[PDB]
Amino acid sequence: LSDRKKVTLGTQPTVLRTFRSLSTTNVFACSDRPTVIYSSNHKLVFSNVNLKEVNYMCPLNSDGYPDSLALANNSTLTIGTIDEIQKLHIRTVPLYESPRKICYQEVSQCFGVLSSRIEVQDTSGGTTALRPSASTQALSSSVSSSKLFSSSTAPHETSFGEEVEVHNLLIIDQHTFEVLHAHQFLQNEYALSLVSCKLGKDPNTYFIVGTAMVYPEEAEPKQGRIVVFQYSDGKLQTVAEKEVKGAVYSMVEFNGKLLASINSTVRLYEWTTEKELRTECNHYNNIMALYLKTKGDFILVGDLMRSVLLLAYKPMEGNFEEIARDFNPNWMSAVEILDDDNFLGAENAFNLFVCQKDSAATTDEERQHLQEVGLFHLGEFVNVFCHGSLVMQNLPTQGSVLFGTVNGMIGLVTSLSESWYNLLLDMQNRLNKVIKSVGKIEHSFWRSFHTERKTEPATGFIDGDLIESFLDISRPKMQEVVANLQYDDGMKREATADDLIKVVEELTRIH
Amino acid sequence: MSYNYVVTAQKPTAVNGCVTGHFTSAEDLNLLIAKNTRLEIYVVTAEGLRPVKEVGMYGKIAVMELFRPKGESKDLLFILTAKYNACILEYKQSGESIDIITRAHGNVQDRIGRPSETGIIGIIDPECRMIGLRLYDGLFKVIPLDRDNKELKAFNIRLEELHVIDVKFLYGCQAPTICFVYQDPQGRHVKTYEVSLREKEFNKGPWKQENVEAEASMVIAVPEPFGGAIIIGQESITYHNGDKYLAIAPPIIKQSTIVCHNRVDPNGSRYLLGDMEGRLFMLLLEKEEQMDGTVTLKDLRVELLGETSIAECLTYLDNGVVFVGSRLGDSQLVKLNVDSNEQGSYVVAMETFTNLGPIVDMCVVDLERQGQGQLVTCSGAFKEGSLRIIRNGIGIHEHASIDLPGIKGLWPLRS
Amino acid sequence: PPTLDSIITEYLREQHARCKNPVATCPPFSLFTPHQCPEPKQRRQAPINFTSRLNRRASFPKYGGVDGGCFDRHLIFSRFRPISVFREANEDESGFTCCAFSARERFLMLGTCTGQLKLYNVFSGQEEASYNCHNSAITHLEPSRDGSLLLTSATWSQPLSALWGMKSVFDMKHSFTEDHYVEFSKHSQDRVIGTKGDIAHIYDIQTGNKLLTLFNPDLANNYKRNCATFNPTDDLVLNDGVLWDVRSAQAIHKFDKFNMNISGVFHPNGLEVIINTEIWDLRTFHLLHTVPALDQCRVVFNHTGTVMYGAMLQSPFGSSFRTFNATDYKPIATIDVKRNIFDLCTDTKDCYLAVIENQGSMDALNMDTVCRLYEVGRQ
Amino acid sequence: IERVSGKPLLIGTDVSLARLQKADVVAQSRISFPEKELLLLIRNHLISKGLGETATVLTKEADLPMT
Repeated sequence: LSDRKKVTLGTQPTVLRTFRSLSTTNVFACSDRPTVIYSSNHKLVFSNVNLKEVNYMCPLNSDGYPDSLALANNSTLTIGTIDEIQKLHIRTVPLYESPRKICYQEVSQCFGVLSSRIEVQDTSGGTTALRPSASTQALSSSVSSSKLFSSSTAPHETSFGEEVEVHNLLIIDQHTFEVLHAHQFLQNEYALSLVSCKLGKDPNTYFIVGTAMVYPEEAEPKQGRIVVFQYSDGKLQTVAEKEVKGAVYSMVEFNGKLLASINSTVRLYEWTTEKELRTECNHYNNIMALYLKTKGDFILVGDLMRSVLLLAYKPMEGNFEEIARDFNPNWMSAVEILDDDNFLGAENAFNLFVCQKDSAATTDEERQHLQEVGLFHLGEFVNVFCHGSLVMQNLPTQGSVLFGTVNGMIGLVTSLSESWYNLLLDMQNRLNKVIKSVGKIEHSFWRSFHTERKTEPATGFIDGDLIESFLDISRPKMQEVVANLQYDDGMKREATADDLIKVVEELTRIH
Repeated sequence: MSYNYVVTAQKPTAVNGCVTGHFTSAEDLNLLIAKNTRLEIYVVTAEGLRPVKEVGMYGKIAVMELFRPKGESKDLLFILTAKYNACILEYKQSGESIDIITRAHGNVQDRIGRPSETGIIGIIDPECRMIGLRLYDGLFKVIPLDRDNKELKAFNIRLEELHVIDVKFLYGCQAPTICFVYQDPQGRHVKTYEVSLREKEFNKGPWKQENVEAEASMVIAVPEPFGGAIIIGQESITYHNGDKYLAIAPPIIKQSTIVCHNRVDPNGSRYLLGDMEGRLFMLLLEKEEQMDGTVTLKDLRVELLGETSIAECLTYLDNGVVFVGSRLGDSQLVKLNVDSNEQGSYVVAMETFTNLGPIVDMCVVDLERQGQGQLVTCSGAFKEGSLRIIRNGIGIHEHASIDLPGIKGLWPLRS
Repeated sequence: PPTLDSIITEYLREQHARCKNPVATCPPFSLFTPHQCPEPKQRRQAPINFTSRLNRRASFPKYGGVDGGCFDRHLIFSRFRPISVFREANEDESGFTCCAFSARERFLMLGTCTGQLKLYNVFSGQEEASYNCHNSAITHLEPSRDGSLLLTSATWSQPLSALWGMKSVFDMKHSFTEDHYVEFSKHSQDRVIGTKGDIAHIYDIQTGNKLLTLFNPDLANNYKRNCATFNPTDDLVLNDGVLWDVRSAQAIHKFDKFNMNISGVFHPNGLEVIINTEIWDLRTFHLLHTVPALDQCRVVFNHTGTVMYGAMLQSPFGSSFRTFNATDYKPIATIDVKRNIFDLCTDTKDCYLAVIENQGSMDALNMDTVCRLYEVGRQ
Repeated sequence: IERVSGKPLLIGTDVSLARLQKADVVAQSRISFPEKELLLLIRNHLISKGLGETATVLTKEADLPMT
């Protein structure tokens, strides 16, 4: 027998069995934290189930479930089988057209997807599509009306059908994921932003689609509109509309008000009772205001070329206010507020950085300058940021930010405590002498912040994927990781093997 | 200060470059898929694919290509990262110990220079004598492939021509030579050269090709029997071997840009070609045995083969099995028939591979009011657009509901 | 006599002469259909609109398509907006000559007619520390990147250029009485070069001796405004439009004179040499290009070296700006500044333009020369 | 103009420099065409101008797609 290792399961006696689901001899852990032991991308790593508590299992013979097993608990009995065992089970709902954005209705049970369909132009008829996508094949359709861009002679006649784009708003069912309804917009009208919130004391919960009018052989567009939709009883309805000179790039809800971002202008709205909008204020010191993120009363703006921008809102003053601004020209990709002090941003140079609202505000000049605290080369283009963990709320670190990229790489960004930062960062520089990486590349050299002009070494962040590789290292090499080091269990202790590996498993259960 | 923690939830799935060869052992065909930073090493079996060892490297694998230098039964692998850090690898196996050994490395970057417009291009010589690279827009870095490089030496032989579109090494002609597709200020053409390693300088090239198609996009060198070059353009396909020439502009290749290619047959008898709409083609070549030893080209055929996902890899494996790798969604393994189907396609769908694609928006949402959330990601592109729902754990949800709490066991009885 | 083989051949060739962008190895023709050579329909090129590039970069690499960053620089250097104007409210009318930013971009070192440089906070707009630098005036003024040194050259004072010091103590740490225009070395800043007339001297900073003075009497062009500079690899010098290999003190290649004033500059790619309106090569020495909108303008590049700035030195001086690209030299913008531009410096971090403009009419008796800060990329 | 460009052999045509590199490529192109594209035009001429008793004799020499 080899050495033992403690794994936490719960507070009750557990059961460890194996069986035949359909084939391949699956192994299950009947416990208060019920896991499937057998595989995780061909590796002995636990993965949970969608059951709260499992005590026993029973090999039945169901007439509607072949070779499945029932599970005895302190609760009901569930005749179920197990599919291909992996951590991240992925389910595909194809639409055969490019999805733009995604929102969610909490009251109504429907998604909202902006999409994009490629069509060629017919000579006699208007246009035609190229394949029966899930845009036309819906349960009901509609068309944009009230032609309020009729005075412009800008849509000139084209010669051939050279692949114009037609966008629509897919409203997708909650459980069946069938496309309930689509809504075609105007000709040459893209849709660039989608939020679904409540505005004012009107008890409805709307869809708001920020659209823009595009034309080729042209610079930046100056047309477009913002249209408020609702979905009362299986029927999408156009309630309001507001023609706005300029492309509407990003929208957020802001304290019962709709915040917009319209060609380097941040325009706050206010939903009146008469189903219209009144502009509350504006901001103009922007190159191209492409992003908006809010938390409370602060507003985070991601510019085209410049940077992270922090913009206040004083409700007693009725206008906005520039708190601070970073000056270093980073080309933005995605921004997200972390904890109302620190602001995370993405860059076209495949990099991450955190800016910080300053504290020692000894003058007005040293408090209008954001400070870049932390630099990191996540070698991948970050499109999205969002909140929300993927694990169970059992009621460590603080907060959880996931991100979405152009290569299908989801990762998690979360906030540490200042003691565990120095704990782990001392482990990395010890781990950077043990694992010989393939290619003989220094990890400090790869993660270094690398624009076209700066090569500052990486600081502030903890590259967890290197620390998660400590679990795979053998003990004759893990003992050389555990040098004369520190351990905080205010107090002081030399580092040991069995407790540093406990730290990583506390991190690995985040993901 | 602010201190944060970054891990990887889902490993990157979209693929970038796919190379076949014999990387694991002497007599076993395999596949080397690099995706973003991972290097997957499969093997080609009679049933499909079978993984061997997945290796994560520190950098975006931009250019990879296998090569067997003269003196090794097995072959070697060159990988250049996005931060210009080059390496030469070798698989080595001993029982359960399966290790990758770097044979040479060394950062190769110039202090000054605009990087590129066509990205990074890297070509291995067919005679395995040098390793060429297009890196900094006005230079042609040459890595002299020998055992002398315990770290990689480098030359920078100046391209007098600035805006180079594509570049390949031509096949066996007793001297390692280079083809271009160069955009002149007035027109565009295809010029050649000849690298002298002992003198660090271009010698005289044998082809001229003073004016080719105005949207020529790639060079496909044809091998040792009837060597030459095929210049795929937007609307036409040419061929040149110094003297002879053919040209077709078939009505199939009109509506989409050819972006990928591979050499199906080892004597260059066939060539697959994919596009930006999903179509696979096949550029057939008619081998004309004109004389007692002369092998020359006679005809150029384009045959539609059917719709796949939007390819960026294209690798023919064996037994009519083609791997299609897709950045834009659902990389799949397909099979080419002999006869046709009801639609004339030869492409048989086999097992696919899930790609989260270009994620363009997300939302974390719960649909069972639990403590565990789901993530709906707008994945894919033009026709591969798909919402993808991501959950941890194991989804036992098709379950029968039986009111038996606290029962000790259920045991079968049969006749 | 001809045959129908020759007649149908000539008939197709007279139809082939209508081809915009013709080919050489043409496909086999079709007598029953018209013949049109394949025109370029750009599919890999990024779209002209900005929102169409913005949707495309969400599922494609860095910029959106082939030549995508070029369009991103057209929309972003074709607009400017004045933020602050910095007067000289001491004798009620401004007397500035030369402008530059500091090494930390907080202060901007303007330069008076009297020979003193006056610091100004870019945020406050306040006089902070004047410095009695020169007797005559300030002609040229550039700092170093580490923030320890400062080169200023004067108009007629008996020491003509002075390497000052800007760490915390302000002193002439080395003195020159000779050169009309001094300049650092680019990558490794331990060398300062300077030029009087047609003679250019290489100096050290540590001891200030003459390192190597380079001049060939058989070969000089005798430009009116000679300014010897360095390439960014710190190996080549443009004295009198002649290259100079600084490894062994030899001349390389004289250029052909065309414009009587300007001795040239290096392009930041390390591949070219920009004489006044003639664009040359560094290794083949061939005239690649000729941009006639570069007619006698002093050029300033971005720190990344991605755009070229142009200010006319024509008598008026600079009735507008001139925004160029660094790759294909296509003109982006000529923004009309109604006054007369006298000097121009830009940020390292691409946000402001230091612009010395003259008020009033063209008056040599009364000069009210103010500094007006623009913002990059704002309407 | 002749010396610094693509050598016109004393022909006065399209003297502009952008139009001079057009005429070098058009004149040096290799125009080819199959025999079918002419013989179907020969037959469609001979039937048209009355002289038809070689047209059914031209079917002996080559395939005839259209009656």
